[PDB]
Order: sequence, then structure tokens, then C-alpha cells
Amino acid sequence: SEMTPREIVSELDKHIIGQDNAKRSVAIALRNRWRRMQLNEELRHEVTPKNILMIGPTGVGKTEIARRLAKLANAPFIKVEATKFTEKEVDSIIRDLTDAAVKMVRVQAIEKNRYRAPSAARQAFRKKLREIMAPPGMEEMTSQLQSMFQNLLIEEEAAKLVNPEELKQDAIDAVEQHGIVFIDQIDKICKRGPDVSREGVQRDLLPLVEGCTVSTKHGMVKTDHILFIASGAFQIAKPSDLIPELQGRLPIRVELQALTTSDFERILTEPNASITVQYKALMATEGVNIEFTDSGIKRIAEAAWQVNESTENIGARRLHTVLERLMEEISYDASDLSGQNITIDADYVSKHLDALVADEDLSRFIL
Amino acid sequence: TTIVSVRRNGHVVIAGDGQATLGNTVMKGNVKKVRRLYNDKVIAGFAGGTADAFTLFELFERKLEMHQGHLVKAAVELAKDWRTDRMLRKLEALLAVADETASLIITGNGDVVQPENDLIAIGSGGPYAQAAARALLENTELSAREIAEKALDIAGDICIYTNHFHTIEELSYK
Amino acid sequence: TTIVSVRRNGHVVIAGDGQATLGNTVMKGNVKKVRRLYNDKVIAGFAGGTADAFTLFELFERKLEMHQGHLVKAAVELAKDWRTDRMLRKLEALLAVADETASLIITGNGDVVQPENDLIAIGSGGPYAQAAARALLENTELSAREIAEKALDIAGDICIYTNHFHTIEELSYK
Ligand SMILES: Nc1ncnc2c1ncn2[C@@H]1O[C@H](COP(=O)(O)OP(=O)(O)O)[C@@H](O)[C@H]1O
Repeated sequence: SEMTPREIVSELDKHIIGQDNAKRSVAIALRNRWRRMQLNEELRHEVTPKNILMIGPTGVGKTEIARRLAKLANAPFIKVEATKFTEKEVDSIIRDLTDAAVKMVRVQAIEKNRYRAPSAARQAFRKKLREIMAPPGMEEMTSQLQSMFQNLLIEEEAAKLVNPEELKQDAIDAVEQHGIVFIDQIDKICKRGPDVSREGVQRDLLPLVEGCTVSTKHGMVKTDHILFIASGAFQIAKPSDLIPELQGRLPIRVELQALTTSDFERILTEPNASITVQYKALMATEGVNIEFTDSGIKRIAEAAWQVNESTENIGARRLHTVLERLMEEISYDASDLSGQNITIDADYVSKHLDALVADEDLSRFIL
Repeated sequence: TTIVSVRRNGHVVIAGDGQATLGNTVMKGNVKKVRRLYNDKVIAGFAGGTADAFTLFELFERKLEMHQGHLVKAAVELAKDWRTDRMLRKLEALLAVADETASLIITGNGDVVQPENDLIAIGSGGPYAQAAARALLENTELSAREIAEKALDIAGDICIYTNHFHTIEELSYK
Repeated sequence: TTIVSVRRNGHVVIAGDGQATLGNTVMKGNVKKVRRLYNDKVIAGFAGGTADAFTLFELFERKLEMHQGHLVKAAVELAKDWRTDRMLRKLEALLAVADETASLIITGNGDVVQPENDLIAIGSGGPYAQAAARALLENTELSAREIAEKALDIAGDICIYTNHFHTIEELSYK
């Protein structure tokens, strides 16, 4: 895509609220992709992706930026927990990214084949018509062996139209050129002064960012120009605790601000397909019409902020648990309330929540 | 060693002497036993080894970041790991810390304590300073800075382990 | 330090002083040495370091969850782990706990003890309070709260390490 950095941020504002510095940082990395293609043969090999390190408390949108970014560029995407490797091989990151790129380009290939998939009597009828047991590591291998053994109209036409050798070669080029990976909670593999096992994971991840080659059943993939987005609260450790070889491979740094009560009020409504809009369409399925007052949206955001300050701050994720606890009575009766217009006023919010928010011992369970 | 903390009229201070004793000898008379923490929003002091406090202060800032700067909850988590960790259990010091919210004491036994008027007085000369600060706070209109200053000087005249070198960090919130 | 527990007429109480002594000086006079546990079904007190008890009280509630709140069986499991663990053996405190079932004492030697009339009196001023409580319990019709209150004040007048600051947690079962 040829979108300029401001055009990228403007699209991210349709989903993510605030955190513009993180939006500006990801826009720079995605714009350098298009900038690299316009360069000559020599510079395209020397220039490498400007990988980003997001820093901030949980639930502030570090992942949603990476998700919407890859969804914006139609790029292959995967999220991985860095701690998973403290105990799987690191090369699986590129494998799973390709398997997602395969299904992505494949279902997209069906889209091109879908729409392809007269006598007066011809139009008349046309109008009326309208076992192999293996350990877990090789379970995917025995799958392919079983599919090889089995080998030895929408389905037959789409198979006739599709080019399987093209879809497999394309997904590699979609990964080598446009791929994106998100390494969540990278701060937890930094040295606490386990430090050998923690820093050992950093060394195992190093070739993926330094440019290496990973074999896959779909083909041979190179990790040279893949973009990476690490994230971590970095409250315990600091980015300087990362190994020097890794710090130099994350040229862009950014800190995401903690969300405020006003941000919660915006997140509930402004973003496209916001959670409040979702239940409004859900209750519309039952014939019920729900409407949230601005005071009702205010106290909901006020309720989530209190739980985060009372016990544990989980970020905007607290909005999900609170909203479902508020609408639980409506969602159950929504079948019997068909044809009725329900209003979520400030009194309705205080009725279903203030008794719960007041008891911190209960808030740790119900919310 | 003596360290005092007073809170009055929207102001809170922490003052401490600079004497470092080795047996019956003075090792260093200009020790800075008071410093600021958490991006200048928190003041703190310590009675004990210098490095033992620097370790506990850094970890205290970590607990503040996890708890959004909440002083009481971060103090409990520090006292929790202090008693628990085999490494931190070896540390021997008496910490004093305060913000615009309240003042409290932290110990190596894991005990967190808030004095009656947020009036902290620790160290070998602590009781001497608490006696003087208690007198001025109830009988004068002196600011918290003047009370901690005069109380620490009296503790230095009495306690042989306390001198008159002073280090203060005031915090105004009003 | 003094802590008293009396049980009478379907009521049981635990009372303790607030004095905290460091050598020959008073460190803090408003210590809360009594608290409630296990979702307000259990009352308890402690004579010793405040965090030593907070550690033992939290584990005692976990022993109650494994034993469905059974006081005696969980008290033994706590006393078993207290003497056994190398970290818990370092703790130095005298625990007092009671519910609607019975009252008992827990010690760092692993000894679990239930006094004759469920009359507990621990701390440096315990034996003082125990003799005052024994006199009123047999010669008056006073409620358990009135006995533990008057007995604790008598121990404060006698014990130099006990003051008249009081904290009580009554439990009524009738
Ligand atoms: N700025 C924001 N705008 C819109 N929604 C947000 C924002 N920040 C957080 N959210 C919501 O909260 C959740 C954040 O989770 P996530 O971003 O995965 O955590 P982290 O940011 O710690 O990686 C998402 O489900 C998202 O819907």
C-alpha cells in the first residue's frame, strides 16, 4: 500500500483511541516498506525494517495497534508470548506466520474464484433456482503423510480455477516482504539482576531479526525484511537490560500512556464496532433496542476506573467485564423483551454496579 | 544515626544526619541519608548501610510503578519481598518514606507503620528527636521544616552516633 | 504486650494493647494487635513482630480453607509448618485465636494449647491479665467484653511494656 504516515494514523484512529505516538511510530515503519521498494538494487538489501518496541501498562492498546496495522496492510500477522520459549523451537514463529499467510492468500484466492462460481426457458428455471499415531511434535508430519496416502461444484470449480503452486509461492513473498510479528511481554525475558534461560531466549530470537533462513513445509522463508513489534510493561526490567545485539535491532522506541477515564468514555463509543455498538446490534437481533445515555457511558467508564484503582489495573480490558456484568439481565431477558426500547441511564448503571464496585472482595471475582 | 519526618500545613519533610560510625570512631560525617524518589514525587531516608538502602529504594520505585505510585500498597509489597527473599532478608536497614498522601516506616521484619501524626523518628537518636518534635508540634506554629531541623540538632547533641550535618528534602502539596 | 481472650454467654472476645517497646523506649502506642480472619468468622491476636503475625495469619486462613474452617485441625497444621519450615522457624510470635467452637494458643515451638475456660492471656503482661480475668469470671456476672477490657487495663497499670490503648473484636454466636 502507498498510504502516507498520516493516512495510516487516520485509519488507526477509527479503531484505537489516542496513543498517537505509537500510531506515528508504526506508520513510519510501514511507510519505509514502500520507500524501500523505490530504491535501487543495492540499498534494498542494506536497509532493514525499523522494528518497534512498545512500552506501557497492560490493556492500553499495544496489540490492537499491531493487529489493525497488519489488517490495514493485509499483511500476515502473528502474536507470540516470549515466555512460551522459557520451557517449542523459536523457528515456529515463521512457520505459523506462513500458515496464516497461506490461509490468508487462499481464502483471498477463493474470493477471485467466487463470482465466477440465453433461452426463454433457460432464464425461467434460472429464476426459479435463485490411523497413524505420533508424538505431538510430528502430528503435523503424519497429517501430511496421511494426506499423501489419501491422494495416492463450488469445490471442484474453485479447485479447477485455483493455482496451488501460486498460492504457496505467493504466501512466502507475502511473508518475506510484508510480514509482521508481535512479541508480547518481551520485558519478562530480561535479566532480573533464570537469567540464563531468559537471556537464552533473547539469543534464540536474535537470528530471526538479524536476518536468517527458516525452513517450512510450505517452503524456505527468509526473515530479513520481516517487521517485528515487541512489547512489555518494563516496570521490573528496562530495555537496557536486553542483550546489546537485540537493542540495536529495535531502532524505534515508544511509550504508550495509561488510559484515563475520558479515554474509557471514548473507547466505549467512538471506535468503529465499539463494544457498546456490538451489544446494540446483539439486542437488535432479539428485537430489543438499547440506548446508552452520555451519563450512563460516563458512569460505566467511572466504574471500570474504580476497579483498576481498587485492586488491579488491567487497562481497557476492565471495560469488557463491567459492561457484560451490567447487561447480563437484559441479555437474558432480551428474548421476552422483543419490540421494547431499553435505555441505559445513569440510574441503571448505578443500580447494577455500585453494589458490586463498593465491595472490593467481590470485585476481584465478579469483575 | 537519626532521621526525622514532619508534616504540617500542606508540607512534609525528611531530615537526617551525616554521621557514619565504625565502632567508637567516626568514619564519615557528610553522609547523605536522605534522597528523592519516583520522579521527585517521593522523599525517603534510611538508617543503615548505604548500599542496602539504594537497593531497597530502587525496588520501592518498582513497586510504585506497578501500583501507580500508591505509597501504602507499594510499601507492603516491598516489606513482603524484604522478609521473603533470601537475598533481601540479609539487608539490615530502617527506611522512612513519605508523599503528599501519608508518611510511614518500613522495617526488615516486614512491618509497615504509620506514626500517629505522621511523625517519624528513627535511628539510634530517633527517640530523642521524637521527644523534641512532639514538643514543638503541639506548642508552636513552626513549619515542618523548622521542627525537623531543630529536632535533629537536639538529637545530635544527645546521641553520640548523630552529628549536626543535615540533609533535607521538602515536599509541598498544600 | 498483653492480649486477653474471654468466652461467656455465647460471646467471645480478644483484646490487646497497642504498646510497641524498643529497649527502654516506646516506639508506637497505637499498634493494632487484634484483627479478624476467615471472612469475619474468626478473631485473632498476636504478641511479637507485626509482619510475623501477618504471615502466620494468612497461612492460617489457608489451613482453614483446606480444613473447611476447622479451628483445631488448622491450628495444628500451622504449628506443624511453623516448627518445620526453615523460614517459618525464624519467626518469633505468640498467636491467639478463637471462634464459636473454642479458643486456643499457638506457639513457635509447635505447641497448640486450649486453656481451661478458654481463657487466654499472652504477652509480657499476659499472666497479669489472666489473674484479673480469673477473678472477675468467677465472682461476677460481667460479659466477656467487660472482663477482657478491665483485665487489660489492669495489666497496663502493672506491665511496663503494656499501655491502655485497646483493640477488641467480639464474636457473638449465642
Ligand atoms: N486506545 C485504544 N482504543 C481503543 N481500544 C482500546 C485502546 N486501548 C485498549 N483498547 C481495548 O483494550 C484491549 C487492549 O488489549 P491489548 O491491546 O491486547 O493489550 P496491550 O495493549 O497491553 O497489548 C483491546 O481489546 C482494545 O479493544
